[PDB]
Amino acid sequence: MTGPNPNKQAVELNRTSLYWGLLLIFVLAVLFSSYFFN
Amino acid sequence: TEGTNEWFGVDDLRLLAVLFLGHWAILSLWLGSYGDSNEDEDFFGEIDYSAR
Amino acid sequence: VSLWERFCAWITSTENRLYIGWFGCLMFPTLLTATSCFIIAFIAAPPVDIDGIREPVAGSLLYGNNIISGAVVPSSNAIGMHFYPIWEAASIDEWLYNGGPYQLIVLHFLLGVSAYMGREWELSYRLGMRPWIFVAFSAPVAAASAVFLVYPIGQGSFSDGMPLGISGTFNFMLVFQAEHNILMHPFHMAGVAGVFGGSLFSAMHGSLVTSSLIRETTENESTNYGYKFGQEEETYNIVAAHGYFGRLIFQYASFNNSRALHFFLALWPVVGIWITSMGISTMAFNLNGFNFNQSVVDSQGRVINTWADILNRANLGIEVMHERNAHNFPLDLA
Amino acid sequence: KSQINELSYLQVKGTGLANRCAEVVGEDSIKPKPGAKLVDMCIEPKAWAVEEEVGKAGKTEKKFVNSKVMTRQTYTLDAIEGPITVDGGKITFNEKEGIDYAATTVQLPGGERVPFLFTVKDLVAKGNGDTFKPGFQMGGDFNTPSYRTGLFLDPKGRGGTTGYDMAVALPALQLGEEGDAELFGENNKVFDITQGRIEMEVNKVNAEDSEIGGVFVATQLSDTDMGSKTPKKVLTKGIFYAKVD
Amino acid sequence: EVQFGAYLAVLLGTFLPALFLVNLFIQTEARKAGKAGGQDSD
Amino acid sequence: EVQFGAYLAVLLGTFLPALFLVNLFIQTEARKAGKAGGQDSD
Amino acid sequence: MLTLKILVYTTVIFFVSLFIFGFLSSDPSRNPNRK
Amino acid sequence: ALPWYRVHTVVLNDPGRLIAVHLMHTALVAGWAGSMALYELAVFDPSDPV
Amino acid sequence: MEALVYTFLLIGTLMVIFFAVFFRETPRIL
Ligand code: CLA
Ligand code: CLA
Ligand code: CLA
Ligand code: CLA
Ligand code: CLA
Ligand SMILES: CC(C)=CCC/C(C)=C/CC/C(C)=C/CC/C(C)=C/CC/C(C)=C/CC/C(C)=C/CC/C(C)=C/CC/C(C)=C/CC/C(C)=C/CC1=CC(=O)C(C)=C(C)C1=O
Ligand SMILES: CCCCCCCCCCCCCCCC(=O)OC[C@H](CO[C@@H]1O[C@H](CS(=O)(=O)O)[C@@H](O)[C@H](O)[C@H]1O)OC(=O)CCCCCCCCCCCCCCC
Ligand SMILES: CCCCCCCCCCCCCCCC(=O)OC[C@H](COP(=O)(O)OC[C@@H](O)CO)OC(=O)CCCCCCCCCCCCCCC
Ligand code: OEX
Ligand SMILES: [Fe+2]
Repeated sequence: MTGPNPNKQAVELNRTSLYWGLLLIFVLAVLFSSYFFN
Repeated sequence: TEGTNEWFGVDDLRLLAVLFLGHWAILSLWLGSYGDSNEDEDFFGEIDYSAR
Repeated sequence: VSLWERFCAWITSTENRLYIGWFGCLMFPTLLTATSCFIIAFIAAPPVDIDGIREPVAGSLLYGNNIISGAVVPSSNAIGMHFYPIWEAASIDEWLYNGGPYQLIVLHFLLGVSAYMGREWELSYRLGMRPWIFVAFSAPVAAASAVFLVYPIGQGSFSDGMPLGISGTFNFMLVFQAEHNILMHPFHMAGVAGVFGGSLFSAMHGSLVTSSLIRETTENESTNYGYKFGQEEETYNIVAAHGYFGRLIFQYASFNNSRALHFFLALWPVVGIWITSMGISTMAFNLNGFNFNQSVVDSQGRVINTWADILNRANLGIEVMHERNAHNFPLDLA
Repeated sequence: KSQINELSYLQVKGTGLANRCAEVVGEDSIKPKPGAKLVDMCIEPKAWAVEEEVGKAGKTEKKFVNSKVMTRQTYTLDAIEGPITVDGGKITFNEKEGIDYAATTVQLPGGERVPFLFTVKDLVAKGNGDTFKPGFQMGGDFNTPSYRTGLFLDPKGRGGTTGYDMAVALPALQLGEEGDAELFGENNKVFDITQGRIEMEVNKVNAEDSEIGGVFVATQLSDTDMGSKTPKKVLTKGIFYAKVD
Repeated sequence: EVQFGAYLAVLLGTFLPALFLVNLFIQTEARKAGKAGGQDSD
Repeated sequence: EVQFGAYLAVLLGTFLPALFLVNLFIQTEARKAGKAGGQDSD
Repeated sequence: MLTLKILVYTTVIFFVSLFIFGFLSSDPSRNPNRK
Repeated sequence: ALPWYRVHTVVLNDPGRLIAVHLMHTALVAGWAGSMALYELAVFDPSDPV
Repeated sequence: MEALVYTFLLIGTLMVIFFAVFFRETPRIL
């Protein structure tokens, strides 16, 4: 190895942006399912 | 020809030059350190710690 | 200073990630070739004439199998005991038909496992350890060489060798039962006692240590965090677990010595698998197990059945059905 | 030859020599006697070809692609006996005994394995003239038996003269008036006999040694596994050798 | 007749990206409970 | 002929429990980076 | 098929010679006791 | 404190890990083209190329 | 189509064997 990277950061996702990203996936799953099942 | 009674499976003459250049190419590496040493230096141990 | 001494210093260095050693010079090229041919022959390999009757048995995943049924098929009955490498096969298509990769995998396996065993010796020498972990590993090496090497020798063909698979294992065990009667043989009896006893004393020793652990944690965190690595304090009250088992059976049946205790855990399985692997070996040369068929008679002389006669009728069912086309003559001499 | 007969058994084995027919030396004529009986006719093919649908530039006419044999050295026929009867117009041969079948398997492009029984059973040869000459050329029909004798058991355990006759691990197929008649073809095992046409051609004779030998060409039909598939036409070529006595 | 690879498209198109976005939230709340130093940091 | 509900059994039997065990590891390392107070806690 | 065969006898007696001349390289003296 | 759409900007001031990342996109592109072409040979049928 | 799942389970099992050997949590004294 070498030394520890000084470019370590942390990732954040608040409770607000969770519900956006969940609803984004389910609505795209509702929309595109009917075409994939054909 | 499988069940021929030939030495080390050496079917053709070309496979010998493979064997001789394999043992000798590492033998010559080995003689670069353990060769050209004193063949007349003993010990009364069970194990020798002479040199490299 | 020399190039060889700077290479011997690296190849015997314990400062490597994995110790290579001088046995790794022929462990690693052998086992990586047994591996890289096994993954290809298990996934994509055409069917193989095993019975020598030109009825090719599918064994790979691309030819409609699964994890259970798929298997690297042993070599042909037509080859038998002959050495069959790739260069003595005149094409790879002729090699894969006649059971090619079974000999390439097995022979590079038994060299690599007998070199993995010597490698366990070597690092014990360079670390200051007492040497004999590799003697305990002799017991599965004895058993691997019994079903892949010794049993094809005494039966005269690699086709009787063990198929590298899961359903092929149970084709091997049942046909070995009908032709050799392994269950009545006292060396399979001495290793069933080796692994029933081995799994007993494993879970019996592992419970008495975990029973007598010392308080070093709270009830919220894990039990295992009361052991700091490399500590010098003993992590369990061994007097406590001795007084428990000294009352659970009686007093004199308990090892107070932890060294003699941890030796008996290594004795019992390993001796049980040395003896068992020399059961397959002595039954490779058709010295079968016991045969008590028609042993109990009345005074009139009529045969009174026993449990061995019921066991015989199970052996007669597998004997008349194994290799149902390969036989032409009334006695399975092979 | 007699050169092969010089050797002992330990010098031939493992060398692939016993597979190969002899090489006759020289050319002359030999006359078949009234009681003339053919002694050591061996046939060995040197090339194989299976009739397929070939991928030409734009067309798909049927052509022969060749193939690689996969059973190793087990293809040669040997020890084929038979009397040579003299019809007036043309000399004839009818084989009687000897090893006259050699089962083998060749592989196509694509990975398809085509087994076929290579045989000369019940051969009626007819050739121009009376005496064997370097221009002599005889041939005729032979009967191919099936590749499997009827007591062969398939993976389910079904044969023509033994075994079951239904899908033994599918017990709900024989329910109803129809039964299992949807898979009827894979239950009925039919022994099949087809025809084959070999064409031999003598070109080198010894009369001082009474042994002939030349090039043949044989066509026949591959196997079907008792009606499991459509058999395919198999052409082969090679060399033979015979002792005319 | 529907395509049987569409069940694998939809139910992994739901679950695999949605279980991803849950993970970025759980480690967000763990860092906030990590710095806070009381009863949950450990 | 295979059962087409087995693809949903296996590929969710892999992914759903295996993505679960990843989450317990990511929030474990986030709590350790949360308490540590340097460059990653936030 | 006689070109592959040449390649194997190279690779075998390469590593076999590393094995043979490995233990001839004063191998008992390579212990953590002394030297 | 990075948002989820800025997580891969830790490689801006790090050339040594700029390569290890660009090698990992390469190991996925090359592993695709190998495993796609293995998938296509199990599906291809050279019976009639006309 | 069926054997594609079996292959993915096998090489996926060999991945986590690779990461467990080389990326192991190295134990340390003190
Ligand atoms: C280095 C480890 C190693 C070892 C031990 C083997 C061993 C073997 N391989 Mg393998 N192989 C290896 C690496 C290895 N392989 C690698 C890295 C590859 C990838 C290229 C292959 C690829 C490969 C293929 C593709 C095939 C083999 C095959 C074989 C077998 C026969 C090969 C042969 O003729 O050996 C040559 C051996 C010798 C000439 C003998 C050397 C022994 C020396 C001389 C020591 C003896 C000392 C002597 C007795 C002292 C006498 C003193 C005197 C005074 C009397 C054999 C089991 C074949 C096989 O298994 O087919 C079934 C086969 O087809 N191998
Ligand atoms: C089954 C494998 C095996 C293993 C793991 C060991 C392990 C050991 N042997 Mg040993 N040995 C064996 C078989 C084995 N032996 C056999 C069969 C013989 C008789 C030929 C010997 C003769 C022998 C002597 C004379 C010495 C050792 C020594 C040693 C120790 C150090 C390793 C060393 O330098 O030996 C080198 C390794 C060998 C000699 C055997 C290599 C075995 C290979 C890896 C696998 C088996 C292949 C087969 C036997 C070779 C056939 C070749 C042929 C096909 C061409 C170690 C405990 C040394 C020691 O410490 O003694 C105190 C020592 O001086 N062994
Ligand atoms: C209650 C039932 C019972 C029990 C407990 C046993 C118990 C046993 N039977 Mg037995 N048997 C039974 C019923 C039973 N039998 C019945 C009913 C039959 C008749 C069908 C048989 C027929 C039978 C046969 C025919 C055989 C046994 C054998 C054995 C032994 C197996 C141990 C073994 O092979 O490990 C030993 C370990 C190995 C073989 C593995 C070696 C693996 C090497 C060292 C390394 C492999 C590494 C791997 C590739 C990769 C590692 C992981 C990787 C990711 C790194 C054991 C004593 C076998 C035997 O006698 O011993 C040989 C045997 O051949 N039995
Ligand atoms: C009902 C419970 C039971 C019991 C008591 C046994 C007992 C036995 N089985 Mg068995 N078995 C069982 C269930 C049982 N089995 C089941 C459910 C199966 C699977 C279907 C098998 C399958 C099986 C196979 C396949 C084999 C056995 C064998 C054996 C024998 C040795 C096993 C052994 O040493 O294990 C290891 C355990 C120990 C070493 C602990 C000690 C066990 C002994 C018997 C108790 C000692 C107490 C002593 C007699 C009393 C005096 C002491 C006193 C002074 C305090 C032994 C007679 C083997 C055999 O045939 O041997 C002849 C054998 O081959 N069994
Ligand atoms: C050559 C290609 C390339 C490269 C190397 C980058 C590199 C970068 N972009 Mg950029 N970008 C690109 C193309 C590229 N971009 C394109 C084409 C667009 C238009 C869509 C954008 C739009 C864009 C925006 C709007 C932003 C960036 C940002 C960034 C930086 C961080 C990326 C990040 O955090 O994402 C992390 C991403 C994730 C954690 C998950 C993303 C999930 C995606 C949406 C779906 C999954 C991807 C899918 C599997 C890919 C299939 C392959 C397909 C591309 C063929 C980084 C310097 C950010 C920036 O400016 O840095 C401060 C930013 O805010 N990019
Ligand atoms: C008066 C009237 C009415 C008349 C009728 C007469 C009458 C009263 C009759 C009744 C009498 C009657 C039958 C009573 C007898 C009672 C009796 C014994 C009945 C039970 C019957 C029976 C079959 C018993 C025999 C079975 C038995 C219990 C066998 C014991 C087996 C045995 C000896 C095992 C030892 C195995 C062993 C060596 C284990 C140690 C190895 C091991 C790894 C242990 C782990 C371990 C051990 C340690 O040591 C310590 C330290 C630690 C750390 C540790 O890990
Ligand atoms: C009708 C014929 C009658 C029988 C005839 C005899 C035939 C041959 C019998 C062979 C006897 C061999 C004696 C070996 C002694 C020995 O091992 O000591 C090793 C130590 C020494 O004891 C330890 O010894 C130490 C004292 S000292 O070393 O002994 O001085 C002490 O510190 C320690 O506490 C103590 O545990 O003992 C132990 O650690 C316990 C293991 C005992 C093993 C013996 C049982 C036999 C093997 C099990 C059966 C096979 C297993 C597989 C079965 C499938
Ligand atoms: C092969 C591997 C497959 C990889 C797939 C994995 C990635 C998949 C998921 C990533 C995308 C996640 C999007 C997160 C979403 C997210 O977290 O939002 C938050 C994000 C930015 O938020 P901030 O900058 O406030 O973030 C602060 C940080 O603390 C957290 O981000 O917003 C966006 O990036 C743009 C807004 C998109 C928000 C969606 C708007 C559309 C609303 C939904 C519309 C549907 C309803 C329609 C009704 C008609
Ligand atoms: O190869 Mn496998 O199994 Ca031994 O027995 Mn004889 O050979 Mn065949 O029969 Mn039974
Ligand atoms: Fe212990």
